[PDB]
Amino acid sequence: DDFAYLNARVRVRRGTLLKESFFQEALDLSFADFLRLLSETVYGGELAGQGLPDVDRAVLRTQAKLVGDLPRLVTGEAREAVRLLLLRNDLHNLQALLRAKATGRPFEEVLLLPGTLREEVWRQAYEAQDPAGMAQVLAVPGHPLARALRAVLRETQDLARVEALLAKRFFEDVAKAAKGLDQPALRDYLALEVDAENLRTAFKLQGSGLAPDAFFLKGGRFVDRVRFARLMEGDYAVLDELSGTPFSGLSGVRDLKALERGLRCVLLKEAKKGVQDPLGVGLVLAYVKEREWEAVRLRLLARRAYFGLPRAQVEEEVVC
Amino acid sequence: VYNPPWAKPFELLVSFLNTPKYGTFDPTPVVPVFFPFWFGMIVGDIGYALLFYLVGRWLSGYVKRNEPLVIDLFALKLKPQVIGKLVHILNWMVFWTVVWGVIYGEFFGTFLEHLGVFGTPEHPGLIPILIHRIDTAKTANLLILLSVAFGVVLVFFGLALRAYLGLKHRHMAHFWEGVGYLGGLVGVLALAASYLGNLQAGWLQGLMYLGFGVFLLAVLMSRIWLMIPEIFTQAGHILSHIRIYAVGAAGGILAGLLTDVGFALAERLGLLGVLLGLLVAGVLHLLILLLTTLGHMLQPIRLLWVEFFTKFGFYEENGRPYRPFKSVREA
Amino acid sequence: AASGGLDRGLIAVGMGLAVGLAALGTGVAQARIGAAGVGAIAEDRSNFGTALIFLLLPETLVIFGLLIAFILNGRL
Amino acid sequence: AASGGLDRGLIAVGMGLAVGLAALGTGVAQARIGAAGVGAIAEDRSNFGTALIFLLLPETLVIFGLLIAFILNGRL
Amino acid sequence: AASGGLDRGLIAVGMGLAVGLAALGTGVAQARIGAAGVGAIAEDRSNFGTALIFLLLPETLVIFGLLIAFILNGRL
Amino acid sequence: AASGGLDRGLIAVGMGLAVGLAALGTGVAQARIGAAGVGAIAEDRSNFGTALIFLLLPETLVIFGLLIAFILNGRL
Amino acid sequence: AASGGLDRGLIAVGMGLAVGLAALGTGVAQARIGAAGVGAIAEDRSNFGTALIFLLLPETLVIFGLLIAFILNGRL
Amino acid sequence: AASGGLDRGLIAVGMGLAVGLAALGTGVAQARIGAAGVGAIAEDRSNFGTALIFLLLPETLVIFGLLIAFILNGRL
Amino acid sequence: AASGGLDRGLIAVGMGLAVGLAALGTGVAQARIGAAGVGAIAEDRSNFGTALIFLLLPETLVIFGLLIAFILNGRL
Amino acid sequence: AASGGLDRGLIAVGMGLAVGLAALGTGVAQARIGAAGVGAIAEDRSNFGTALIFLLLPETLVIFGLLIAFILNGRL
Amino acid sequence: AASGGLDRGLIAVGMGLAVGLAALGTGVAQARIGAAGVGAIAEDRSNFGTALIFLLLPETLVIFGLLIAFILNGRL
Amino acid sequence: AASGGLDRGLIAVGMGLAVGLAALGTGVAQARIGAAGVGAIAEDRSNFGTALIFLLLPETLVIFGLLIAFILNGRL
Amino acid sequence: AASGGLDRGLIAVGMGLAVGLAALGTGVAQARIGAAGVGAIAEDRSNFGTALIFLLLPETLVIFGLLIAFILNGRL
Amino acid sequence: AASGGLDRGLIAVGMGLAVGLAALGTGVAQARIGAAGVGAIAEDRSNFGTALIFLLLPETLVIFGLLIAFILNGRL
Repeated sequence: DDFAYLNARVRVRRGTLLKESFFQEALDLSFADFLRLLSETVYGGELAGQGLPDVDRAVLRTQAKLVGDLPRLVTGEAREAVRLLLLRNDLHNLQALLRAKATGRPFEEVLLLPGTLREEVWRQAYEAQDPAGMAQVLAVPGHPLARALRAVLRETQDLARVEALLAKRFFEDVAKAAKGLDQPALRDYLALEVDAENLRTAFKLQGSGLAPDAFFLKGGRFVDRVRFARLMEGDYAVLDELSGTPFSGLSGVRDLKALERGLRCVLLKEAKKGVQDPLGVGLVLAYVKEREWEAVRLRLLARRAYFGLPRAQVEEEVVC
Repeated sequence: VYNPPWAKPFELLVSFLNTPKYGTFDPTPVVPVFFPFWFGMIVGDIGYALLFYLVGRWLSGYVKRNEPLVIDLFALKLKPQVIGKLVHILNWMVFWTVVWGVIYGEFFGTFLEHLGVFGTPEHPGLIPILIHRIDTAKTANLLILLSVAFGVVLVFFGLALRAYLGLKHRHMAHFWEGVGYLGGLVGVLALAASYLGNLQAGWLQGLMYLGFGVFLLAVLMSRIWLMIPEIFTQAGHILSHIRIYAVGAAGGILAGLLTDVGFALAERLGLLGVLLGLLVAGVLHLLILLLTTLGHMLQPIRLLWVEFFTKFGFYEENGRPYRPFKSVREA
Repeated sequence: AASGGLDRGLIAVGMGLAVGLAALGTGVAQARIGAAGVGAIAEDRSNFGTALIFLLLPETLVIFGLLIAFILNGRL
Repeated sequence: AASGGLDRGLIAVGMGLAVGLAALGTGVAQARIGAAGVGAIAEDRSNFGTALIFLLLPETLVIFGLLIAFILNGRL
Repeated sequence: AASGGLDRGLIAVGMGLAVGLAALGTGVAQARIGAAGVGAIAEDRSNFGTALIFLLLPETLVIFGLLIAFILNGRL
Repeated sequence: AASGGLDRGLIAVGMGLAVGLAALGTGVAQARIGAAGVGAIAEDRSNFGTALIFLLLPETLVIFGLLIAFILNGRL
Repeated sequence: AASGGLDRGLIAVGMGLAVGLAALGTGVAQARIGAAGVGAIAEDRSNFGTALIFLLLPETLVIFGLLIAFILNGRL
Repeated sequence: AASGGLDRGLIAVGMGLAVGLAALGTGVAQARIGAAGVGAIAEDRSNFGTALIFLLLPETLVIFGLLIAFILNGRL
Repeated sequence: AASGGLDRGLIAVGMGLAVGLAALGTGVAQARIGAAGVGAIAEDRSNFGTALIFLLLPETLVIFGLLIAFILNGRL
Repeated sequence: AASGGLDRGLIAVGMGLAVGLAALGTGVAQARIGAAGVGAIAEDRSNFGTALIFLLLPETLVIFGLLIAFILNGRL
Repeated sequence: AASGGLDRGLIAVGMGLAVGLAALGTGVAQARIGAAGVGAIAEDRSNFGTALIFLLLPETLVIFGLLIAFILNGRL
Repeated sequence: AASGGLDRGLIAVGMGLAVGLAALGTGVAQARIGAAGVGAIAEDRSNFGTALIFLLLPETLVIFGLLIAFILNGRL
Repeated sequence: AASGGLDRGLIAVGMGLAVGLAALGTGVAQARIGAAGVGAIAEDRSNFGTALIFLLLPETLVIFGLLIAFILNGRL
Repeated sequence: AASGGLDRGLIAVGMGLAVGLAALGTGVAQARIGAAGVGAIAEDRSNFGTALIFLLLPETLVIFGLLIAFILNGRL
């Protein structure tokens, strides 16, 4: 056993969190007040001062310290889990890098998030020449993403496919690793995470009109291949088969935006459940998720003030 | 670009002596240091040690009778071929390993044959080494105590080299550390001796202990050293030499005593027919024997590594130029 | 002093088992919750009422043995 | 207490195990379940009585031993 | 009491073992399941009725010893 | 049993362990598997039955023994 | 059997440990697999015949003890 | 054989320990691998030869007990 | 004390379980709660008071045996 | 002999434990490792040789039990 | 001497257990905190003076056994 | 056969335990670490020796058990 | 040591407990702190010293056993 | 050799714990630290010597028990 140490610290970190009324207040504020308001709250303590970019950058940097260095600090299951989150940031970074490399668009042109894998690794990764080499750079830290690339490489070594098939392959990989990781809530969440991803994937790629089979992500349980197929045909009645599911507000939805809105919140309510997680990481995950939802909002509301946008413009999107 | 056995891998280590880093002496020693004991854990018998030649003869002759092997010099393989050509230096040492190893088995069968020495037959109608008796506590005791000695050599060899470390790399810190621990030693020898002789010291040289304990801490104190506590842990190490050697004997000995239940007996009581009803098992025992012996040798080197990578003569150690010892000694 | 019998000797064993097994049990009971509490304190006096009352509960297990031990002993 | 008893030594043995074994079992039972009880502060305000009830339950086991002890006892 | 009462003691020892061994088992059974239990209230308040189904179960094992003592009984 | 012969008390003693140890095993078995149970109702309402019948399985070790205890019951 | 024989009491202990020890091992075994079990069933009733062949294994351990209990006995 | 000595009664006792303890070793071994097992219908139908040998492996422990028992009654 | 009266050793032994078992319990208990505490300290200089105030609780377990020892000892 | 020395019974009790203890250690060694492979093995059919070779070293323990058991056999 | 009392044996026996059992409790207490420590200095260089006092405590559990050792066996 | 008194059985008994406990220890040491070992192979056929190199170290214990057993032997 | 006489055996008993238990207690303490340690080498390269320094504190436990065992010795 | 005086059995029996307890303690000790290393090796080849030595460290603990086992025989 032992999440004790994690748990106490994170609870201390949870102290820096804001009132709901912040997000409400923000609805009507000016930019100067926006700056003041953020600067008085925890991302604000590295706020780069005046201006919208300062906000975005602060949000990133604040998460960089509060989340980004967490996985290292022993290496039990949970520690791996934190590693997975930060690894998603890496995965994007990698994709971007791949594209940069691929598109004849040099080293300079990429900038990346915090993660388990960090600047120097990336710098090497870019600076690795061959697609074989890139995957081998990934072998430097050793990750299911590492594994995913090497596996992806066997057939093909060029960006677009590599990425597509990788993403699919990767999510399959995460799933297995996750079967080996044994928080029941996360196990359920993974299946649902799979499902959510399918719903949105199906949604964006609907009107391709194609088979479910080309990109049916797997581990669905409010979803299966047929539903996927159906939705891809245009069919929102797939969403209307939602009935008693966690995803229940997605019924009556027709558009992707609204779909996403519902999803983000559904996943959020579930994500918030893990609170006083015994092994901490329900709670840590939740703390993270909330920080996101908060973070997103800081930025939204920031734009709203900054550009002098209507209240009604964010009013939709600040509520879960 | 734009004697002979003893010389052969060592000859290649002469060059590796010559790579510098410091005035303290460099990697090389390992290969000539290992050999007698390396071979000398192997202390078998007709069915244990003494058939391992056939395998060596399958590295210079080969096999036919199952699937495939053709020439070990041409090292064709299931997993890197290449290596097999390279490790001819090792092929020599292995052919030698078995040959000498067989021989301390044959030392063993002096004392597990001959009717005056033990109740054992000189050469019977069954097979040598027949109703085994080195197991017997008193006989055994000697073989155990035999193991102890090689461990003593190692205590000296390592700390002496530390005193050389500071001597020739010039660090007083290293010098005093390596030297200083020997200040303790006379008293350590006292404490063992009072039980080893049951008497000698520890109450004789135990008055000398009272002065021996201070001498230690003098130059450990000259470095100042808040880093005193460690000296307990050093006490674990001595005993370790014994234990590792002890097992190298004991597991060895056990192995030879397993040929009783391999080839003199294992169902009924094994005479010359039920004996060969044990031969149903007998062929098997060879392959089982093969498995374990891979295990055995690695304790020595582990043992050696305790000393080496306490930087007692070696500048590979946790990295540092020169490369993993695994790779190093083989030429 | 004393110079008693077998009766005292058996009861001393079970006197020990009752308290010891329970004492250990309370400690384990305490270990999971006790670890759990701590963040709440840093944050909250509002949770101080919880912390103070909550931790207490397992502890009854020890008491049963000790009351039986008080009546038994003095001639144990 | 008092005079010994060879018979008493036999009665005494099975008495202790009931009390002891259960006491250990209750403590472990409480630690994990107890851990669910701190969790309750998170889950609901509605649940708070439950958080207590959950913490409460195991302790009965030791007591089962004590009634069997009551018949065995009186042999002091 | 006295010797030649050792049999009444022998039946007394074996009564205890049934009760103690099971009791330890009951506590462990309770520990994981009680920890689990909180999730049901969230899932449904009706599943609190399920939570009610959750709690009981291991303790029957102890009951088996008393019935067995009973079918025999009182020859002690 | 009687207050008489020791042996019947012994045969009963070693019987008691049979039930007690099997019970101890049942309790651990029940603790992990039972815990798994809170999800099951969620997993399906139909699966609430699967989970419950599944949970049953370790518990068998004791039951054959009561039948057996009865075939014994009289031979002492 | 009244005061049953000297053989009969000794064998009666040593048979019991055979079943009991094996049983404890069975319980731990069942706990891990049972915990594991729950998703597969959820996915398929259909696999259940295979599943019926998979699940089985730990239960044998107790049976061996019973066999030991039968062979010694038959001696009253 | 016969209704025999305490010494013989002791060899009869010990026949059981051999069997109970090894059986427990088999169960724990089976338990971890069994837990992994549940995936397999999902994992790889291909593994049916692998699954068939893997589950088999711990089981060697029990056989050792029967032989030592087999000789014991032949040397009662 | 020495080779003398039968009782004093007999009373002395059973005392020990209380102290030892509970002492073991204190260490484990301290180890989880303590494990939580250090992170609160690590971050927070302010928590050096909170942490100290929490840390204490398990040590009582040890004490129960020792009090039982204070009155008991000297019958020796 | 067949009703030989006092010794034979004393040793005969302990005999089973040798077989058992080793059996238990091997089983645990097997359990974690057997599980550990499982995707990698599934994938590498070639590795049907690799796994087949990998497992062996703890298994040596069982054989040790036979070594002590034979030396025991001949003094029985 | 040439015989040591049953009384001498009793004082002699428990003393080692007192120190050993408690020692395990200290070791585990140290183990979690020490491990926790490894992150804690590394980042918190600031914690190091505090840390240097902070860790120390658990060893006292052994000492109690030792005081109990001081009385027990000088009379042997 | 060869025999003695009560004394030979005592030496024989404690000898086995030395041997048993270490084997048990060997299995546990190897199981966590062994489980840990695997990845290097999985990934790397070239690296394969390191995983093998990991397994050995606890097995030395079994031999220490032999060493102590041997001195007890030969005087048996 | 020595030949016949109960006493050397009584002193010998507690000598063993002292060494075995303590030696074990130190190892467990080393085991968590050591486990954290593998990171330390990274954490700073400097922190390699820190990890080394950490290990010392549990290690005292073994030494304690040796002193009390010594106290039993020296008695001829 | 053969049969002994009163002494031999006590030391010989008791011998097994000295060796067994430390050896077992080392194996578990090894199981966490040993487990910890492997991720580190793969990643950080440089740290490997340290890891290798980590596995060594508990093993001294064992050596002392065997040493105590030798001394007991030495004036015997």
